[PDB]
Amino acid sequence: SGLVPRGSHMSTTLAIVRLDPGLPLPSRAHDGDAGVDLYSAEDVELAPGRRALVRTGVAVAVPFGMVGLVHPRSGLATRVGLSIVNSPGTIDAGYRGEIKVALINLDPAAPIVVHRGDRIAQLLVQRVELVELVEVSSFDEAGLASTSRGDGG
Amino acid sequence: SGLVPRGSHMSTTLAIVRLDPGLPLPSRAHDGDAGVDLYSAEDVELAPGRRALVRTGVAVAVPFGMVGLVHPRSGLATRVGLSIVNSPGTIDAGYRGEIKVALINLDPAAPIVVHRGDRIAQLLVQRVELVELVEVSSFDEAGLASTSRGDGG
Amino acid sequence: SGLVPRGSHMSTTLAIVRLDPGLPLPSRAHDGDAGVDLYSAEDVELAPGRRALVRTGVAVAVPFGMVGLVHPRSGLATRVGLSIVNSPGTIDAGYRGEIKVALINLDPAAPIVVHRGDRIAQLLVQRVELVELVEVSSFDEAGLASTSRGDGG
Ligand SMILES: O=c1ccn([C@H]2C[C@H](O)[C@@H](COP(=O)(O)NP(=O)(O)OP(=O)(O)O)O2)c(=O)[nH]1
Ligand SMILES: O=c1ccn([C@H]2C[C@H](O)[C@@H](COP(=O)(O)NP(=O)(O)OP(=O)(O)O)O2)c(=O)[nH]1
Ligand SMILES: O=c1ccn([C@H]2C[C@H](O)[C@@H](COP(=O)(O)NP(=O)(O)OP(=O)(O)O)O2)c(=O)[nH]1
Ligand SMILES: [Mg+2]
Ligand SMILES: [Mg+2]
Ligand SMILES: [Mg+2]
Repeated sequence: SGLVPRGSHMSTTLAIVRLDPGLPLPSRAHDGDAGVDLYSAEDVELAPGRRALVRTGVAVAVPFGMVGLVHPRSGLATRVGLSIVNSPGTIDAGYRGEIKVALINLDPAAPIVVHRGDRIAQLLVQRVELVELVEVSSFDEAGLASTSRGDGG
Repeated sequence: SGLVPRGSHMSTTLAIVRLDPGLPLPSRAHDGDAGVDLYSAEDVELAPGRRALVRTGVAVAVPFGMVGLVHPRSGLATRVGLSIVNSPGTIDAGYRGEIKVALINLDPAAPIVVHRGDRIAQLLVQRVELVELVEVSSFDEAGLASTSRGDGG
Repeated sequence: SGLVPRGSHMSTTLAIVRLDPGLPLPSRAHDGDAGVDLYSAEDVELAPGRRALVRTGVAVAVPFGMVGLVHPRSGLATRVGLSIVNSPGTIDAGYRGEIKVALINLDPAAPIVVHRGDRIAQLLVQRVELVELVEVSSFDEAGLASTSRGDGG
């Protein structure tokens, strides 16, 4: 329906330009899914170990105070070793260019064929803290020293 | 204590089924830690460059409006080159199956042995924006054109 | 200005120690950007397939209820195959040590040279749900069974 539901009265609008209108709008595969699936605008073959920067045919306007995040899909990751070099890719609120996906073939022997119209990644949108750094001479200064860890990870 | 603290009165409940009750419940290694560590239910050896889909023995119910995120652990990543092909793995609110982790050995020469009961990943839970896409013919239309970047990244 | 703006009255402070004060404070490359870029404190050469744990010269105090996330930069990922083994790296609220970045060269043939003072990663800060796990015998118990997916992903 065109009626915005009760709880979800503050659902976030994402403006999108289909730079390649031959591709469907990105969509959630199932209700409640965190991401919308991005399509490839191109046919690409990746030999083992090779990477490509693949156009998705879309540009978005992530709201200020938020971030878009490009995540790999789990099925292709396991079945053929498809990954994303810079995962999770960070799409900034001021970016108005085309979203591109840095696919890489992490299989040792079998090439990966991507066809135009395949779903090759997923886009999440989340709030981000735009932090103000405060340089301190030590954490005790800031009142932040004794912790559950310390300088240990 | 069983008393929910002052500030943290709205702590998020995560329902979990131990499909493999021989494994401990996932836990935070230290107070304030972002994730709970996931266990492997199986023994697995990964030769250099090989990947596996590893059962964790748990199923969860991420709340609607949230997402579960499967992240690698830093120590194994550096010491032996252990990574996750689809990192960060995206666990959707409607998913009720077993959480699986797509481990991969990014070392060139040394095999990685995973034992049942090892902590092989960490699970974070975060809010996500379930966005409504609005297709526009250009960002100016939406009142969103002139930015700190432009189509540049 | 020193005046905190209207909307952004609740901007998050991140205390930071420059363990290596010869490096600039991390900064956002453009307004609205989700992350601040982390510098390398060292010169490092990565042969194809090799990884290193690289010091960034900073320690931070992520607030309780938040997480720091270390993400790769897209340009180096595509141009030279630079990635991060444990991406996204998880920086916990109680951590007070130096932030380190697990760089890896995913190119098959060309070495990557990192110079002291190069920007080698980006740090985001986000809220995280510090969840309370509730073990249930099945999701129906919790009132959470019938979904848009089921045990299917
Ligand atoms: O990219 C990273 C990730 C982690 N770290 C630090 C901060 C984090 O709080 C700490 C622990 O991270 P992990 O939980 O990913 N590592 P692991 O589980 O191996 O070790 P620990 O026992 O300390 O949790 O390591 C970094 O410096 N860089
Ligand atoms: O997966 C991605 C990541 C980034 N991008 C675009 C959007 C983002 O806002 C822009 C910059 O991303 P990075 O900061 O990760 N890249 P880098 O730091 O190399 O370049 P810049 O100088 O533009 O920040 O690149 C994509 O199209 N796909
Ligand atoms: O690391 C992960 C990622 C996903 N999953 C499960 C939960 C998630 O909700 C489900 C689907 O994840 P993806 O969307 O990344 N996979 P894909 O798009 O290939 O399949 P689907 O058609 O089910 O969306 O797979 C895991 O068990 N581990
Ligand atoms: Mg999917
Ligand atoms: Mg840990
Ligand atoms: Mg950048």
